[PDB]
Amino acid sequence: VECDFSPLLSGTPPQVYNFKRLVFTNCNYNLTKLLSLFSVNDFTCSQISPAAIASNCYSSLILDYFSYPLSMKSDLSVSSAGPISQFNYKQSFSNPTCLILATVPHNLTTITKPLKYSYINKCSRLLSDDRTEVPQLVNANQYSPCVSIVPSTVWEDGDYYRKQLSPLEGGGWLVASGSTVAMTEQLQMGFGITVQYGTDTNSVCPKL
Amino acid sequence: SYDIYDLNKRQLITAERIPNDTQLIRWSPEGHKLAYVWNNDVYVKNDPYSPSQRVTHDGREDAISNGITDWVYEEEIFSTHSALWWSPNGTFLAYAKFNDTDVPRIEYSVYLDESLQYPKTIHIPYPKAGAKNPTVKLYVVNTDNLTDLEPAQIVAPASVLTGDHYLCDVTWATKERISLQWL
Amino acid sequence: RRTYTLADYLKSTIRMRNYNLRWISDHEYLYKQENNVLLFNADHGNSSTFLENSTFDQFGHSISDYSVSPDRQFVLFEYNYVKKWRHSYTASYDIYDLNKRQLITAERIPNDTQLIRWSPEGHKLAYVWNNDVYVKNDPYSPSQRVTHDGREDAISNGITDWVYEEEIFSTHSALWWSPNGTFLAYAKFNDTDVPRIEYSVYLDESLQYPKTIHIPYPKAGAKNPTVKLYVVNTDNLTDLEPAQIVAPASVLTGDHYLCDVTWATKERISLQWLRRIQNYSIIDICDYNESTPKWNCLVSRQHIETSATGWVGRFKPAEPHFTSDGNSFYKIMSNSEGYKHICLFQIDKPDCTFITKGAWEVIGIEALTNDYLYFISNEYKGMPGGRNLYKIQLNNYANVTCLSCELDPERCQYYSASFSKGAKYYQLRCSGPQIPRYSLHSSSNDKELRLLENNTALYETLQNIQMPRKTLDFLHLNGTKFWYQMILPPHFDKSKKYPLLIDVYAGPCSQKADATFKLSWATYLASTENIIVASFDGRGSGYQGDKIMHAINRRLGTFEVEDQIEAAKQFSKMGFVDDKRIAIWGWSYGGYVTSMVLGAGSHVFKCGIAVAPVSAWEFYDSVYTERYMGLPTPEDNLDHYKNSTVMSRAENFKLVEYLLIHGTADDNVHFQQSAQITRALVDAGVDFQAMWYTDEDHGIATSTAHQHIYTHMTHFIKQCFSLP
Ligand SMILES: *[C@@H]1O[C@H](CO)[C@@H](O[C@@H]2O[C@H](CO)[C@@H](O[C@@H]3O[C@H](CO)[C@@H](O)[C@H](O)[C@@H]3O)[C@H](O)[C@H]2NC(C)=O)[C@H](O)[C@H]1NC(C)=O
Ligand SMILES: *[C@@H]1O[C@H](CO)[C@@H](O[C@@H]2O[C@H](CO)[C@@H](O[C@@H]3O[C@H](CO)[C@@H](O)[C@H](O)[C@@H]3O)[C@H](O)[C@H]2NC(C)=O)[C@H](O)[C@H]1NC(C)=O
Ligand SMILES: *[C@@H]1O[C@H](CO)[C@@H](O[C@@H]2O[C@H](CO)[C@@H](O)[C@H](O)[C@H]2NC(C)=O)[C@H](O)[C@H]1NC(C)=O
Ligand SMILES: *[C@@H]1O[C@H](CO)[C@@H](O[C@@H]2O[C@H](CO)[C@@H](O)[C@H](O)[C@H]2NC(C)=O)[C@H](O)[C@H]1NC(C)=O
Ligand SMILES: *[C@@H]1O[C@H](CO)[C@@H](O[C@@H]2O[C@H](CO)[C@@H](O)[C@H](O)[C@H]2NC(C)=O)[C@H](O)[C@H]1NC(C)=O
Ligand SMILES: *[C@@H]1O[C@H](CO)[C@@H](O[C@@H]2O[C@H](CO)[C@@H](O)[C@H](O)[C@H]2NC(C)=O)[C@H](O)[C@H]1NC(C)=O
Ligand SMILES: *[C@@H]1O[C@H](CO)[C@@H](O)[C@H](O)[C@H]1NC(C)=O
Ligand SMILES: *[C@@H]1O[C@H](CO)[C@@H](O)[C@H](O)[C@H]1NC(C)=O
Ligand SMILES: *[C@@H]1O[C@H](CO)[C@@H](O)[C@H](O)[C@H]1NC(C)=O
Repeated sequence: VECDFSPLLSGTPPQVYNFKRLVFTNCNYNLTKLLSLFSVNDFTCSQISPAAIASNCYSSLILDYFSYPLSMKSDLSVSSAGPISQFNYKQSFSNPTCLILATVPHNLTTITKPLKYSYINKCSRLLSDDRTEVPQLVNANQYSPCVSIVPSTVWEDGDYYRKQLSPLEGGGWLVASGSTVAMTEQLQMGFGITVQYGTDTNSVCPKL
Repeated sequence: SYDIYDLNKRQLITAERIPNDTQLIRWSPEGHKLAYVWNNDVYVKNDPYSPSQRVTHDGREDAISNGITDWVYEEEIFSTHSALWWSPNGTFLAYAKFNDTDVPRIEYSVYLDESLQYPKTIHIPYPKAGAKNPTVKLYVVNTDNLTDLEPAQIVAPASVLTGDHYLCDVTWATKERISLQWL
Repeated sequence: RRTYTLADYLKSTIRMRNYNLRWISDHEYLYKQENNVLLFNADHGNSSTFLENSTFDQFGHSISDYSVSPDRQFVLFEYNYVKKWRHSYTASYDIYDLNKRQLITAERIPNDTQLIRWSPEGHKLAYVWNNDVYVKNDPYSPSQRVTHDGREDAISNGITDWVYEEEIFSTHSALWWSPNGTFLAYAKFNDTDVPRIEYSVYLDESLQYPKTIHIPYPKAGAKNPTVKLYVVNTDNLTDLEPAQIVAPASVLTGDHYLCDVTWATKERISLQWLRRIQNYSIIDICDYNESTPKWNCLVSRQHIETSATGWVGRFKPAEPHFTSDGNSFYKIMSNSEGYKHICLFQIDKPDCTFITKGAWEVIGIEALTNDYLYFISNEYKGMPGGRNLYKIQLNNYANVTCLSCELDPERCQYYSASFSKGAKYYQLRCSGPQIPRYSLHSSSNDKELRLLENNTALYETLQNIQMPRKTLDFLHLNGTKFWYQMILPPHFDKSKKYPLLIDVYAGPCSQKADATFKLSWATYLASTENIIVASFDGRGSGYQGDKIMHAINRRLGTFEVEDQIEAAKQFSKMGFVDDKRIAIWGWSYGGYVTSMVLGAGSHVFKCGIAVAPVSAWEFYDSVYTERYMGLPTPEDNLDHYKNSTVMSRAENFKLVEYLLIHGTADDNVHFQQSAQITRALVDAGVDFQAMWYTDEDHGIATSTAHQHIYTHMTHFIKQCFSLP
C-alpha cells in the first residue's frame, strides 16, 4: 500500500526521552519524499549507507521521532556516554541504524513547537539501604524508567523528581533530574531509523 | 564599588571598569582573573584591561541569586556571602544558584532619619520553621573557553534528592576534581 | 541572419555565464546556485545544500554577501551595504551560528562597520569601526578594542586610505592574520597633512544645497601618507601594547610605501617596503622572539630588488610565495635580459636562483607545493597575449609541463586558475578567444574531473547572429615585433575598404591586444556598423620584456603616443582601411593618449573621443605618476611634466573632431583635468564637443549612464564616419 508518515507531521513532537515510534510493515516508502519536507542537516547511518536506506527492502522498519536540538548533535552517538545515550535514547547495535537531524521549515506548519528542549541528565535509583545509588542506564529500543516521574516537558533546568518505591517494587527511591535547552526559531528534530530482516516478510520496499 | 590599581604601571585602570553596586568580587587563586557578581549575575574578567563576560542572565532580586548566598545560607551555613569557588588553576569556576521565589519573606519597618516622612518597609526571604526553603544548584564554567559549552550543572547525589536539601561546602581537590558537601 | 545590435550590448540581452567558487578545504568548495549555497566535495563528487536560500531572506532584509568561518561553525551576513569607493564600503554584519542554526543576538557587530575578516583557522573575528581595530575571540564574546586614535581623514587602523586601496593594495583591507590566528598584523595610515580634493555632489532633486566631498589625495609631489606596521597577540591581548615592526633602514631615508605583508610561518612575518622613488624594494623577514618579546628582523635576511631602467615590478614589486617551512620563497624578478621570471630565494642567502628563462614572461605564481610549482605564462606559441597553466618540477627545473596548452588549442588560448589548499585540485578558467569555459581538475593526474560551465546557451545564441571575428596578428616598428588585434566585421572582404576605430589604453604595462573573448561595444560596431576596431600594444606595453615596458620611463606621452600613430599609419598601407575614416578613443589613459594623439598634428585621425582623460601628470596621484615620471621638481623631471600636457597641443585640435566626456563624481581622474583641456581649447579658438555625466564616478557604470554614453558615442562615430 503506502507507509503512512502522517503521525510524524501532525502535532507536537515528544521530547527525546518520551520518543514516539512508527513501526512499518507491508508498505511502500519513499524516504526522499519525506526528507524533502524537512531541512535535513545531518544524515549518519551505521552498518548501512544513507543511499541504501532509501532504496532497499527490509522485513520491518522502525522510525523513532522526537524533538532534538541540533546543538547537542554530538550526544546522539551510541558510543558517547552523555546524559542522552545514558538516560534518554539509545539505538541498537545488532541491526542497521540511521540517524537524521532535521529542521522544520517555515512552510511546514502542522508541527507545533514546545516551550523548550528537555532531557533527563540523571536517572538513578536509591536502594532500601538509603546509601547505595544505582544509575538506571537506558537500554536500546526501550524507555527510561524515570519517565514515570519526569514530566513531558521539564519546567526548569535543574528540577529534580522523586518517587518512593513500594517494597514489592524493590523499596527505596526512584530519583531523576532534568535539564533544558532553549527553543530554536525553527523546531529542530531527530529521527532514528532501524531496519530488521525476517524469513519471508521482506515487505517494506521502496515504491515505483 | 571597586577600583583596580595596576602595579606594573603604578596607575589606576580607567577602561572596562567594575560597575558600581557590585555585590561580590574574588580574584583567581593564581594570576589576575576576576569574578564579580552584579545584579545577582556572575561576570568574569580574564584580565583587568579585558571586557567582562556575563555568565548567568536570570539574576532577579529576592528570586534568583547567582554566586552570592541568600540570607539563611549566609547566616547559618556559609558564614560568608560568597558562593564562588575558583579552580586552583583558575580554569574552572563553580558558582551556586539560589531560588527564593516561593520562600516567604519577613517584613519590618525602618524609621530612618527625621527627614523620612514615611517609614520604609524592608522585605527579606526568611524561611521560618517548616516554611519553603530556597533551592540551590551547583554549576561549573570553564573560564578559558567560556564561549561554548553553556554552564555544566553538577547534579546532587541521589541520596539527597529524596526531598529538600542544602549545599554545605565546595572544595577543590585537584585542578580537575571537585568535592561538594550535600545535606 | 541577425546582427549584434547596440541594444544587445547595453541591455545584457546575451548573458555570458561563469563559475565562481570558494575553496574552503583542500578538496571542498562553496558555490552559489539558484541563490542556494551548495558545498561540493571534489574527492567524491557528492554535494550537499550548505545554506538554504530560505535562510537568506528570512532575517529582516536583503543580504549582500557572505563569509563562512574556516571551521564552518559561523556565517557572516552582510547587509545595508553603502558604497564608499572602488573597493571600499561600510555595512552592517550579522553572525549566524551553524551549531545551533540560530542567529546571534548578543555582542553583535556594530552598524557602519568598515572591514571584517575571519581568522585563517577557527572562528576569531577582526573588524574595523570608526578607523579602529577590534577583535572578537568568539562570536559569543565581547569585542576587544586594539587601537583608539581612529580619526576620519587623519588616522586609519586596519583599512587603507584612497591611494593605497587604489594604487597599491587593490583592496580596502589592511589586516593580516597569522596562520594560527594568534597574531594580527595591522597597518596605520596618517593622512593628516595630505592635501584634500574637493568636488560637489548633486544628489537627488530634493537636495537644495550641493554637498562638498573631501578626500585625502596626494597629487604628484604632494605630501604622502605614512604607514606603520603593528602586530598584536590575540591570545594575550591585555599584556603589552601593539608591537610596531620598524621599517628597514634602507627605506627610512625618506618617504616610503608598504606594499605587501605575507606570513611565512606561525611566528614569522615578511614585509615588503618600497621607497618613494620606486626603483628600490626590500623584503624584511621578522621572527617572534618570545623572550623580550619582540619581533626580531635579522639584517642578513633582508632582500633588495632594484631597477636600472625604471621602476620595480610591473605595477608594484612581486609578492613572495613562501615554502611550507618558510625558510625559502619564490618570487618573480626581472632576469638579465629583462624578462619577468621565477627566482628561488633562501631566507638567509643574499642571491636568488632563476628557475625559468626565455623570451617570455611569467604572469604570476598560482600555487606552491613541495614537489611542484604552478604558474601562468605567455610562453605558448610565443604569443604574449596568451595565458596558459604550467607546472615546474622542483628537482629538475628542466621538466616544465604545460597543463592547458593542448586541451582546446583553437578555442582556448587564455587561461587562469584557482587552486585549493595544498594544490590538490584546481579550477581552470578559459577566457577566449572563443566562448569561455570552466572546468575542475585534480593536480594528482591533471585530468578534468567535471565540466562546470560550457556556456552552451551562449554558443547557440551566437550561431543565429553575424558575430565579428578577432584576429591576433603583429607588425614591426623599427625592427621590433609588436602585436595588435582587429575585430573584423562579418563577411569581411579585404577588397572593400572599411572605416577604422582604434581602442587605446597605452598605459604602462598595459595589454589591449590579447586572446580574450568579450561582448563589448566594439563587437557592436563591427557586427552592425561594419567598423574595424583595432588595438595596438606598442612601446610601454607589458608582458614583452622590460625593454619594451621601460622605454616609456620618465617620458610618458612620448613613445606610446607615436606608436599608436605609427601603427595607424601601417594600417592605412593595408588595402582594406579607409584613409579618411580613421578614428580613436580611450578611457583614463587612452583618453590621455587619444587626446595627445589628436594634438600631434598627424593628419591620420579624423575624430576622437576622450572619456575621463588625464590632461596633465601634475594632476594625478603620486603613487601611479611618480612611479613612471618621478618628481615634478626642476631637479628631477619637471621638464617633461610640462612637455606632456594635452593643453600644450590645443592648436592642432583644429584639424580633428574632439568629443570630451567626464563624470563629475570622479575621485580617480578628477574633473579638474578635463576642465583644464577645454580651457586650452577655448582659449585657442578651437571648437569641440563635450558631455558631463553628473554624479557618475570614474568607471561610469550606472545602468542609465552606461547606456547613455555609448549611445552618445555611437551617434558621434556614425556622424564622423558618415554612417546611417
Ligand atoms: C524557582 O522556584 C519557583 C517555585 O519553586 C519555580 O517556579 C515554579 O515551578 C513549578 C514547577 O517547578 C510550577 O508549578 C506547577 O508546574 C506544573 C507542572 O505540571 C504546572 O502544571 C502548574 O501550572 C504549575 O505551574 C510553578 O508554576 C512555578 N512558579 C512560578 C514560575 O512562579 C521556578 O521554576 C524556580 N526557578 C529556578 C531557576 O529554579
Ligand atoms: C600624523 O601626521 C602628522 C603630520 O604629518 C603628525 O603631526 C605633526 O608632527 C610633527 C612632528 O612629527 C609636528 O611638527 C613640528 O614638531 C616640532 C618638533 O620639534 C615642533 O617644534 C613644532 O612646533 C611642530 O609641532 C606637527 O606640529 C604635527 N602636526 C599636527 C599634530 O597637526 C602626527 O604626529 C602624525 N600622527 C600619527 C599617529 O602618525
Ligand atoms: C590549568 O589546569 C587545567 C586542567 O588541569 C589545564 O587545562 C588542560 O591542560 C592540559 C595540559 O596540561 C591540556 O592537555 C588540556 O587540553 C587542558 N584542558 C582544559 C579543559 O583546560 C590548563 O591548561 C592549566 N592552565 C594553567 C595556566 O596552568
Ligand atoms: C598557534 O601558534 C603559536 C605559535 O606557533 C602558538 O603559541 C606558542 O605555542 C607553543 C606550543 O605550540 C607554546 O610552547 C608557546 O608558549 C606559545 N607561544 C605563544 C607566544 O603563543 C599557539 O599556541 C598556537 N595556537 C593554536 C591554537 O594552535
Ligand atoms: C633610482 O632612481 C633615482 C632617480 O630616478 C636614482 O638617483 C640617482 O642617484 C645618483 C647617485 O648614485 C645621482 O648621481 C643621480 O643624479 C640620481 N638621479 C636623479 C635623476 O636624481 C637612483 O640611482 C636609482 N636607484 C638605482 C638603484 O638605480
Ligand atoms: C561545449 O560548447 C562547445 C562550443 O564552444 C561545443 O563545441 C562545438 O560542438 C559542435 C557540435 O555541434 C561542433 O560542431 C563545434 O565544432 C564545436 N565547437 C568548438 C569550438 O569546439 C561542445 O560540444 C560543448 N560541449 C558540451 C558537453 O556541451
Ligand atoms: C520519490 O520521491 C522523490 C522526491 O521528489 C521523487 O523524485 C521520486 O520520483 C519518488 N519515487 C516514487 C516511486 O514515487
Ligand atoms: C531557492 O532554492 C530552491 C532550490 O531548488 C529553488 O527551487 C528556488 O527557486 C530558490 N529561490 C530563489 C528565490 O532563489
Ligand atoms: C560525501 O561522502 C562522504 C563519505 O560518504 C561524507 O563524509 C561527506 O559528508 C559527503 N559530502 C557531503 C557534502 O556531505
